[PDB]
Amino acid sequence: HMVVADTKSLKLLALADKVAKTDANVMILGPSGSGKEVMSRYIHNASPRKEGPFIAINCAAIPDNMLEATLFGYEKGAFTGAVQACPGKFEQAQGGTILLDEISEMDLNLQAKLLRVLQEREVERLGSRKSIKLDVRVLATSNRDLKQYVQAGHFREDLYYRLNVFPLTWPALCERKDDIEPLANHLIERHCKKLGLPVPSIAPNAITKLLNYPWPGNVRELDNVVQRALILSENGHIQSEHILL
Amino acid sequence: HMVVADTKSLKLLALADKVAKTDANVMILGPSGSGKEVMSRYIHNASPRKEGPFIAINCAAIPDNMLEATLFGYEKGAFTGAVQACPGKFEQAQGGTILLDEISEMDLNLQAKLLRVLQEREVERLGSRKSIKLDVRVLATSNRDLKQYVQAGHFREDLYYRLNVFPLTWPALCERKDDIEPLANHLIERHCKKLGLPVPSIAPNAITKLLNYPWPGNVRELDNVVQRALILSENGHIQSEHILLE
Amino acid sequence: HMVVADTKSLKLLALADKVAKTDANVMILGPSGSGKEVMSRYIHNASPRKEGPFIAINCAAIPDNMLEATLFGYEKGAFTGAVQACPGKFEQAQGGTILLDEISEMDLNLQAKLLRVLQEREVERLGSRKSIKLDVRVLATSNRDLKQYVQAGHFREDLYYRLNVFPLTWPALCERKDDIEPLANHLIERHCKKLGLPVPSIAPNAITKLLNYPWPGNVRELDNVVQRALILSENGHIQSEHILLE
Amino acid sequence: HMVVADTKSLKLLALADKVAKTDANVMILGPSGSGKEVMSRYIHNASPRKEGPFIAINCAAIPDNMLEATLFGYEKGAFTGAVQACPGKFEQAQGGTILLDEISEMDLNLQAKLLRVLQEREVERLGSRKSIKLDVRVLATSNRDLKQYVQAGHFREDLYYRLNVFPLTWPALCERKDDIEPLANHLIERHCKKLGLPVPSIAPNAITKLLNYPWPGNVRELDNVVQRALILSENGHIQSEHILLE
Amino acid sequence: HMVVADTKSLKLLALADKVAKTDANVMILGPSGSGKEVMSRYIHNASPRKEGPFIAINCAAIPDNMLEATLFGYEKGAFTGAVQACPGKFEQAQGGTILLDEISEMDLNLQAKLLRVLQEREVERLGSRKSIKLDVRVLATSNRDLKQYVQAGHFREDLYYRLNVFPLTWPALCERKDDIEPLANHLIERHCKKLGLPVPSIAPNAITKLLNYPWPGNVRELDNVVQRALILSENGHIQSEHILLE
Amino acid sequence: HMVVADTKSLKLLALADKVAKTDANVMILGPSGSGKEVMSRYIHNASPRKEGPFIAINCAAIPDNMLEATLFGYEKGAFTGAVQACPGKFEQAQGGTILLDEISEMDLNLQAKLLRVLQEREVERLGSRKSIKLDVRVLATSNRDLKQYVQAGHFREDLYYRLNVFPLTWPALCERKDDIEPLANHLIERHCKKLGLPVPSIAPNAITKLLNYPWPGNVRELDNVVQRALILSENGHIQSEHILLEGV
Amino acid sequence: HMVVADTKSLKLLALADKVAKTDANVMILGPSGSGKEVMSRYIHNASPRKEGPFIAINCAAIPDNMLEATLFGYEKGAFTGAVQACPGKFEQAQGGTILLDEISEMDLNLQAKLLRVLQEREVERLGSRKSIKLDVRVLATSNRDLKQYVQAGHFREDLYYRLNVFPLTWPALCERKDDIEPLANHLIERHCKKLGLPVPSIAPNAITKLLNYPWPGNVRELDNVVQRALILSENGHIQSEHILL
Ligand SMILES: Nc1ncnc2c1ncn2[C@@H]1O[C@H](COP(=O)(O)OP(=O)(O)NP(=O)(O)O)[C@@H](O)[C@H]1O
Ligand SMILES: Nc1ncnc2c1ncn2[C@@H]1O[C@H](COP(=O)(O)OP(=O)(O)NP(=O)(O)O)[C@@H](O)[C@H]1O
Ligand SMILES: Nc1ncnc2c1ncn2[C@@H]1O[C@H](COP(=O)(O)OP(=O)(O)NP(=O)(O)O)[C@@H](O)[C@H]1O
Ligand SMILES: Nc1ncnc2c1ncn2[C@@H]1O[C@H](COP(=O)(O)OP(=O)(O)NP(=O)(O)O)[C@@H](O)[C@H]1O
Ligand SMILES: Nc1ncnc2c1ncn2[C@@H]1O[C@H](COP(=O)(O)OP(=O)(O)NP(=O)(O)O)[C@@H](O)[C@H]1O
Ligand SMILES: Nc1ncnc2c1ncn2[C@@H]1O[C@H](COP(=O)(O)OP(=O)(O)NP(=O)(O)O)[C@@H](O)[C@H]1O
Ligand SMILES: Nc1ncnc2c1ncn2[C@@H]1O[C@H](COP(=O)(O)OP(=O)(O)NP(=O)(O)O)[C@@H](O)[C@H]1O
Ligand SMILES: [Mg+2]
Ligand SMILES: [Mg+2]
Ligand SMILES: [Mg+2]
Ligand SMILES: [Mg+2]
Ligand SMILES: [Mg+2]
Ligand SMILES: [Mg+2]
Ligand SMILES: [Mg+2]
Repeated sequence: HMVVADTKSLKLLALADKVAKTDANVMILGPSGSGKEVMSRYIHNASPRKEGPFIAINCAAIPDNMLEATLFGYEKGAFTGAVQACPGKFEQAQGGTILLDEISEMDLNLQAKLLRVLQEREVERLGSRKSIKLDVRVLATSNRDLKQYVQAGHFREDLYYRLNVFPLTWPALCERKDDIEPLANHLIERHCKKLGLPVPSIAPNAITKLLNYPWPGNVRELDNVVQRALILSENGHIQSEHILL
Repeated sequence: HMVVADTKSLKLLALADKVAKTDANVMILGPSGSGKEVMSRYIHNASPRKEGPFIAINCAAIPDNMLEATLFGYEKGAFTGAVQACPGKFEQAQGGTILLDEISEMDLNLQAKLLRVLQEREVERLGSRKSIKLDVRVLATSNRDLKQYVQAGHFREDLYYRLNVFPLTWPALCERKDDIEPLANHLIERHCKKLGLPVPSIAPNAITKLLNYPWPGNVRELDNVVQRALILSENGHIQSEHILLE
Repeated sequence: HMVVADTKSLKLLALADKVAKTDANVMILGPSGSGKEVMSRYIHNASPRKEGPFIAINCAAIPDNMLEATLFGYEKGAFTGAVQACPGKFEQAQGGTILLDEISEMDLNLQAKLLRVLQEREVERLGSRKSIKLDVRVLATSNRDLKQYVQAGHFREDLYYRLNVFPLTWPALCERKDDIEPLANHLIERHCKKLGLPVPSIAPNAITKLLNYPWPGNVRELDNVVQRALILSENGHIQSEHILLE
Repeated sequence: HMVVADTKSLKLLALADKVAKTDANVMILGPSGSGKEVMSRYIHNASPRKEGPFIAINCAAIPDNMLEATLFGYEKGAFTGAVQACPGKFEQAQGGTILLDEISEMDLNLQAKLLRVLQEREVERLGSRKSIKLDVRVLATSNRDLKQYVQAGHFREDLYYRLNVFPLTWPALCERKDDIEPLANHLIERHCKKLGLPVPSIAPNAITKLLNYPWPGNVRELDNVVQRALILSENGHIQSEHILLE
Repeated sequence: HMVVADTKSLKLLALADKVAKTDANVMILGPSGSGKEVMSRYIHNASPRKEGPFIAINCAAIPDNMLEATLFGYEKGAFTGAVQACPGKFEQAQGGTILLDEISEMDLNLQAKLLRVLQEREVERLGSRKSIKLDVRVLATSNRDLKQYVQAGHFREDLYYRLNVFPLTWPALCERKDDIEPLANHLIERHCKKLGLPVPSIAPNAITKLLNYPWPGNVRELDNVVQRALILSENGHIQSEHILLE
Repeated sequence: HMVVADTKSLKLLALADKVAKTDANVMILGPSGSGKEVMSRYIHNASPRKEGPFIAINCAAIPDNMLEATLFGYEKGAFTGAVQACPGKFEQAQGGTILLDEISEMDLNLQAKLLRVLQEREVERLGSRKSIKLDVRVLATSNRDLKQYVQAGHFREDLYYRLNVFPLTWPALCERKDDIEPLANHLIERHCKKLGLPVPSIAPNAITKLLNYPWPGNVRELDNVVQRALILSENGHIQSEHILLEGV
Repeated sequence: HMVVADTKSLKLLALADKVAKTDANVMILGPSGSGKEVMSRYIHNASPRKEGPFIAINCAAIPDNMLEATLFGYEKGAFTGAVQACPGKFEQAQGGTILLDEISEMDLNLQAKLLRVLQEREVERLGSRKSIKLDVRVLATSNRDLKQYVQAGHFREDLYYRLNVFPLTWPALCERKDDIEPLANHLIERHCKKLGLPVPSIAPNAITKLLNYPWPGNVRELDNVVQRALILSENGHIQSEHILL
């Protein structure tokens, strides 16, 4: 469930609803913790593939450099430690959507293979010469500017244009201030639902405190402040702290 | 299919037509996304070999450092990782055309080997002294200035001459604006036909917006702009953006 | 047992009691030797998991680069050296508390692995695809500015926010001086009980000497001074030394 | 066959004919595309050894660092990868001529080996102790200044003298312009004969265009311009291009 | 046997007597050859562990890496070369004292391991998951300055405080000139007993020569001078030479 | 055999005759192509060991750094590629003379082993433990100043004194012009006899041309010029080429 | 046989005589070609161990950096290439004297191993746990200022003192020019005896040449001149070449 109240955010929402009906690649941009991931999940559920699989892979969080292995999958003995066969992420997303979180940090080599997959609608596992027809909708996410990455030599131009037909950008939280109260309430309800507890309320004062803070860490940071506030138990007074904790 | 409308592109088309009749090596130049690939396909379809195989190998996209192994093919156990025999690209192009896409990414080592293939009209697979006679027409493309690439010592001179007997160059898309509107109509058409959507038209004011943009990314960028316009939806108007998305 | 006497430490204590009640990640900050480890054990014992296991891992003291192996455990064969299967730390801390001591020293590869565990509440050993459900409360300590570490690119930002919902910070000893005497007495006592020696007191002049020193090393340095003083012998007078009375 | 018309070339030719009659080492110099290769072939055919084998090895074109292996041959086992025995090029050249194309690319190690072969008129394969008696006339070419190479420490002086008893140098094409018209016709003829067609002719206007170009690529570049002209089609006219068009 | 005569040394000996009876870690400092080792042996004999083993391991004289191996011990096949099982130094020191000579030279890695042993009073061999309970008194010497080493990033702070509860420091020999005559006689004596010679005396004038020299190499240098004097020969008489001739 | 005509070379020759009679190590010095090699053979043939083997080894010409292995010999196993046993150059020179040509090129390590052999008069092959007794006279040449090379730390001092009891130095060819014409005729005759041709003479103006050149490559370069001359052809006139210039 | 004439050298000789009688470590210093190894043998023969073994090892002349292995000895398979057992130089010195020639070029690791052997009077071979009791008198030479190497960090201070209780230093040949005529004569005799030939005399003329030369390489250089002079056959007469000609 995605909270949208600010008029810039409704604009975003209506853009997203448009692409979500289609099978175009969606590039979801925005600063840290600004909600790129809930947007990607929103588009899947808004899309005609809603009932199909939703597979995510964070290319910025895959240790041991198993990014290529995770993506394409592999056969037993495709490399050191390949002790078994293993389907790629694309295989799991058949008939649904795949989310490439942070394609920016994918290496050039891997970008090449990914491009071919996008061009061919096919994929082979590492160690395999057998092709697999894909019916997969593609979403991607980036924290960097891909254009600048292309200009800087770290990203392929052709891969760029393919992934960026329809880019969606979250404004930073301080640019869409009307989202703050609705978001704050949501995060409170969220957390309290988890713990069987009834949701408390937030003092006007506390709300004001939340409104006049620029939120460098955006909605992630807000969520942090909200959870903190609940520990200083259930309400919302000046139980909000940002930078004097 | 290749659209041509601008009289610059017609002169180019005319040149391609001349050389396509022959068996000469064709080098196809031009900026990124200007149509080097679709040109090379036109030359094949125009040539006496149109019914033969068209094999493309993109040196600028061959991952895992496999350019050599892909080009020449390999026998089983020719290197660590070669679990099977695999014919090279020239073998596949037997009786038709091979396309060496972005040959400037080829290192001096492989350049030497290619030169020998072009000289002897023969190739051997890695791990084999079996000499395979070829009848393969050669096309190539480059995003780089091959001439200066030779002077910088990254490309062999003798190869450069074998490859540049008949160079064809695409103008950047903004140097040939009469191509823009028929290209947009073409891109829209093929996108819609692929998706199975009825194909709409572009409003005149939308056409104007497209003509007064320089297209840094050329036809590729135009394709991108046009697919974006379609999503914004069917019958383009001011659903064109390039720098002001917002 | 944790000695608290200065009003700063009392405010800190009351905050600890607040989070202990909950299952929230607690981050413990403060200079070297200021009590971060004992505060961790305090929170576990104040928590409803106090009857459960307390498991500690000093990420800054795991030699032979076994920090990953120690945390997650490993099947036999997982790496050259792994002669046996071995349970990870999260495993041992099932139903209780794990303490991540000096978590800032954990590299970015490991940090990502950890994030996964916090996000999923599941862990697999090195060399295994077997996911193990965790019911484990997390505490972490750092004597580095984790906010700065994120800015230096040495620390994942998302990991940071997950670990810093409720940061608790020990002031340096020199800015909670009402802690100094009770601590000195505490350290003396526990050292003497341990050694089976009678425990002596401290003379007022020695107390004044302790209060007027800045404790660069904090409570650890105080413990040092006390133990040295006891060697010089029983019933401390100015038998205190720091720099330079030696 | 070799086209000679300029008096500089004719002077070359007379010199070439003088050495051809002998068994002297011959060093063939001059810029790129100026005919060093076709001169070496001429000398061999003018020599008493013309019925004998003619063996070229281009040291600047042997991929994979197989230069040592190619020249001396090898036995199975000799080096990792050598799956079989292989005769060297000197062996093949028995009773005739060998052409060491671009000797300046040989490393000092190989140079020491070449020197011993020249001194002793025998050779061993890599991996073998059997010396094979040689009766082979040596020709060589360089694109680089070898006397300079010696002074820069990159070429052995003793080898330099053995190989340079009689150096022959091609003038650049621009400084023997009487060659250009006959070469161009020879090249048109060459291309046409290879394709069954009759030779076209060159309009006086086209000749003049050819004559007032400096040919930085020498005869190789001229060949290029000739073939391009033939694709542009069969009666040289304004079908000649150099650096403004194609 | 340790000779003490200067009031500074006597102060030092009294402090030594105070720590000897305790189990406290002792750190012994001082310039080179100033008697750090003999103080170690003195503290042991003065301790209630006197009849216990006295084990030394100088980390500044251990050939190869090893050190970790010789300190902790190893099982067979614990690393390339470990051909037999070997007891560690700590193991050997059971019930007595271990002397970690020049601890400054341990790398951070091994420091962490050492730190674990001190905290836990347990050691494992390289290769074993089996920990051995220790009852070992610890001594250390260093040539470097440890606090500066800690500030340099080369020595762990926690290990430092643990090892440095009671640092004992030898003044340079020139700062305690009353030790010189009895040391001179003691060294002669011990040298002559060992060689089975009568022990000579030192003439008053030779004593003056010894007192008015700075002793850059302290007692070691003195031993050197005194052995030299004896070669020059018996009852010493301005048979004393220092650095600067004969 | 050796051509000597100039006053300086006759004196050098006389010095050679004195050592040749002895067993002393001889160091032969001089610029590139000035005849150090032919001087070696001269000393061997003038020595009482003339009937014995003359084994040479050019340390500046042995490919694949198999210098040490070639010197001392090796047993099957000593290193990889040592699929057989092989006698040393010292072993082959038993009863005769060994020539260490371009000895300035041995790495310091090889110098050490070389010193031991000269010290003890014994040699062991690589991978062996048996010392082989030696009766071998030693000759050495260098392009470098070994004195200089010692001060640069590239050449052992003790080895230097052992090899330089009696150094003989060829002056450059331009410093001994009376050698030029006898050499040129000797080089022609040698070349023509080998190829089975009549041997031509050199016209006086060709001699003159040859004398007024500084010969930076010395006798090697002379040999070169003279072989070029015979190709341009018979009875040498000014078919003499030197630099650029560039005739026929 | 040593041959000493200059009064500087007779002082040297008297000091030598004094250490020889003892078992003290002797450090022999002096410029290259001074006679350090001549003196080391003189010390052995003057000592009570004169009937025992005299084992020399040149640390600056051990190829294939086999110095450690040569010193301590080794068992089969102690290190690749060690196809057999081999006693150290200390072992074969048992009951006599070892000479460590050029001990400055021993590395720090080996120095530590050397210190241990001198402290414990024991050695064990490479690849062996068994320690061999030693009764070996130690001599050593150095071309370098060891004190300075200690200051430069290349030589252990503790080893330096153990080895330098009694340094003997040769003056350069030019500082003790009375040695020059007797040494020259001794060397002519030497060389003539090895060849089985009558020894000739040197013209005073020639001797004067010998005394007015600074002998940069000392007695070894003088040797070269004398041998050279004799090739310019037998009767030194200004068959003397140095750096005049
Ligand atoms: N519009 C929204 N409605 C509801 N929850 C939201 C919204 N935006 C953000 N959140 C929540 O706030 C946090 C934002 O994190 P996230 O969706 O991961 O943003 P992000 O841009 O992907 N961060 P990252 O990729 O690490 O730079 C998550 O806990 C979301 O559940
Ligand atoms: N004249 C044309 N007619 C039709 N489609 C065209 C034309 N020119 C370019 N395109 C399309 O534009 C896109 C760009 O790819 P391509 O045309 O082959 O350019 P390119 O020069 O090879 N790009 P690159 O090699 O990556 O620098 C493709 O989708 C082509 O189909
Ligand atoms: N409030 C306290 N009550 C009792 N003991 C304390 C207290 N504070 C510190 N100590 C003791 O003094 C020493 C301080 O150590 P510790 O708790 O490890 O601090 P730390 O912050 O974790 N040091 P570090 O190693 O830099 O991470 C230990 O012996 C503690 O047991
Ligand atoms: N005199 C000539 N007569 C006929 N063809 C010639 C002549 N000179 C050059 N050519 C042709 O020009 C081209 C280049 O000649 P080539 O013998 O390769 O010169 P090159 O100096 O060896 N080139 P390179 O080795 O790369 O520096 C070939 O096609 C030759 O056939
Ligand atoms: N007080 C003392 N009484 C008797 N002998 C002493 C005394 N001090 C030093 N020595 C002797 O002097 C020498 C050097 O002493 P030592 O204990 O080795 O000093 P050190 O400081 O530990 N050397 P180092 O660690 O290398 O700087 C040894 O021979 C000792 O036995
Ligand atoms: N005096 C001479 N008599 C006869 N032939 C000579 C004479 N001097 C030189 N030569 C010949 O001219 C050439 C000179 O070469 P060489 O004798 O090898 O001199 P080198 O000093 O050893 N050259 P290098 O080792 O390269 O510095 C050889 O071909 C010799 O045979
Ligand atoms: N006093 C001497 N009496 C007799 N022979 C001497 C004397 N001094 C030197 N020699 C001889 O002259 C040479 C000097 O060499 P040596 O005795 O090895 O001195 P060295 O200082 O050890 N040279 P090195 O080890 O290479 O630095 C040898 O040939 C000695 O035999
Ligand atoms: Mg993300
Ligand atoms: Mg391309
Ligand atoms: Mg800690
Ligand atoms: Mg060539
Ligand atoms: Mg010590
Ligand atoms: Mg030579
Ligand atoms: Mg020596």
